[PDB]
Amino acid sequence: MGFKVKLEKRRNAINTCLCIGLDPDEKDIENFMKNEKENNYNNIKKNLKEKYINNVSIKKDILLKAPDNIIREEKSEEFFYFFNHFCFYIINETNKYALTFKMNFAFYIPYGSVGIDVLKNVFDYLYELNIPTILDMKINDIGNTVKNYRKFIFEYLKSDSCTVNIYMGTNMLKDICYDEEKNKYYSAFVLVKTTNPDSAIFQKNLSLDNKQAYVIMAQEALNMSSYLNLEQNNEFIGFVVGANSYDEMNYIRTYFPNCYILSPGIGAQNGDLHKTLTNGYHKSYEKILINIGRAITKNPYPQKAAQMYYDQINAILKQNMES
Amino acid sequence: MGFKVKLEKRRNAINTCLCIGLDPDEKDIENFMKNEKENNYNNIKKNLKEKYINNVSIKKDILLKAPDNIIREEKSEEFFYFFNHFCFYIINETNKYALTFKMNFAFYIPYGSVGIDVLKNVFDYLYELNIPTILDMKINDIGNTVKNYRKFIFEYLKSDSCTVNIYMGTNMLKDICYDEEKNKYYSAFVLVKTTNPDSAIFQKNLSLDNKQAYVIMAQEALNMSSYLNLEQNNEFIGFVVGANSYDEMNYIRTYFPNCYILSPGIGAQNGDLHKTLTNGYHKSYEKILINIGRAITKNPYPQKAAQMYYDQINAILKQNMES
Repeated sequence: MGFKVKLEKRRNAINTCLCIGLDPDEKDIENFMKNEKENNYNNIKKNLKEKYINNVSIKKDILLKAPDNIIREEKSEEFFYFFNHFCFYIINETNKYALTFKMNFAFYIPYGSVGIDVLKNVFDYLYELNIPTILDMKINDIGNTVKNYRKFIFEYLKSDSCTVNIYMGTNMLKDICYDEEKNKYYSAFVLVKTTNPDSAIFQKNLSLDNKQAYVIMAQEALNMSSYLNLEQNNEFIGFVVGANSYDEMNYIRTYFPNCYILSPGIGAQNGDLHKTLTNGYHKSYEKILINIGRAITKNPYPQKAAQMYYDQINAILKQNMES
Repeated sequence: MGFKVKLEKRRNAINTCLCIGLDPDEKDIENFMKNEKENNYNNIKKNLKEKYINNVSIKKDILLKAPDNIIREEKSEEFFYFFNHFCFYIINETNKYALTFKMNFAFYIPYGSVGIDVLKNVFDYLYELNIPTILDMKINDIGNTVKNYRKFIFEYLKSDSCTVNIYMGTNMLKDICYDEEKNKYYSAFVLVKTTNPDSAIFQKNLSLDNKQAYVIMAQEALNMSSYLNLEQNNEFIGFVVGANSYDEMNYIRTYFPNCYILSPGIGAQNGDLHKTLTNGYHKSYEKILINIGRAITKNPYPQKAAQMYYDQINAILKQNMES
């Protein structure tokens, strides 16, 4: 029942490795409110039709209220309402093409508690729909402090996985991916520092070898995975590998053959999708999640945007399968 | 008016470099509620006497209500009330001995929005008292994403500084310590990976040199400080250097003579205070902040605990001054 089965199960259903980034900025939210006011709130109306909205934890009866009724009667919940309703809109619109959804914590906290009420309900809504989640939060602190994040992420939000920054040492992973008291196991993706690689000569001259360094770190993280018995519990520790780091991606997929990789970077005005996916390719292609965010969420037609990226990944997977 | 003047000003007033860590766990909060119920709520009563409590942003009139009246009438705000009131209690009790207060974000988020309403008000209360703040949150992400944290930390909380994890690259610092639009400058402490140092031989054998590596990173961060004009704006970028890393601390203070250092690690059952402070010593001793948390906040007499640590730092500063 780990994340590993969650991923394989849904892989067999929708046959993609597309990861949809839900990173709603202040502009997006304002822009949604504006368009919905100007369009007789048709997307919020679409959202209210859906049954799961009745299953979220926080101010359910505010979200359930009519949008006209919100501005007149609840001018104090207007931001909450439109924030929370924009994430629903992206979710309802694009979920059929999503292997997973990844939420960056950063976008949810700069307004105070209120973005955190919405993050909860976003994770509530996605758990009700049984779509695999990643919380991108890049957690990092000492073992006893990091237990707080484990609770927030895996117990409050009930996320399947998160991202982690283990620069300071791998041993924090023991207190994120494992809960001794409750005998529970969780999955994480660790950040790997990847090169330019035109900057490689400067590192040699500095006597640094960034390549030895990230492989050493990589191994320590898989060493932790095995020590924590995560695989036998259907969980894993994988890598966050930048989309344009073609060298590291290839090297990693090669020297750690069955590791899980999450690859951010591709957008509308940059990124070679085939190149990234091919370098990180695995027959079990849930092991190479391709994150697209803004190219979908800021496109005036998110579902079509999502459909296009799904279609592009389809064709690359087909090419790679025929190897 | 930067943090640098803030620090120097208060240094001249209370003459310490003691940093008090306010990291309230679930146990602490429960324990406070229990003791206050059993003691006729004398500390909450003490807290309500104080004038600044009238200046916080979130559910002021819940915090202002009588503690008997909370359990009877507001059983849903009971956790908020006792959480928020325990931080006030530690603050009122120990602030005279504190150069700065450092709050770890981790302790405030695992219950959802509610800990974040309290973090706000904790930062509100400390801004009203004009005590220098650090938010320990170890932020790390790409430049455009990290702008969200800048907003949360420096604009919503109005913190003087934060901690940052720059493993993935120094250039994120441009979007945390500097706001081009508003021409504003902020201070940060970056994490430095320090050795055992019995583990040094293993790194040599791995061809790693962790010492070259953190000094290189260190320089890149001060390079960013100068590029961002933070000094001329009374801000800085300093280092988080573990208390027991006597080697790195000495090396850093030596080779980067006037950098700002924040040193966590010392507690009741470990740490040599004199050794850490002496290794990192600067005549302008706000440049070597010594963080004590649990040894104060979990001690049944926090102010006495705080007074003792203040007194111990006093004596070490005296010894170092007479060099």
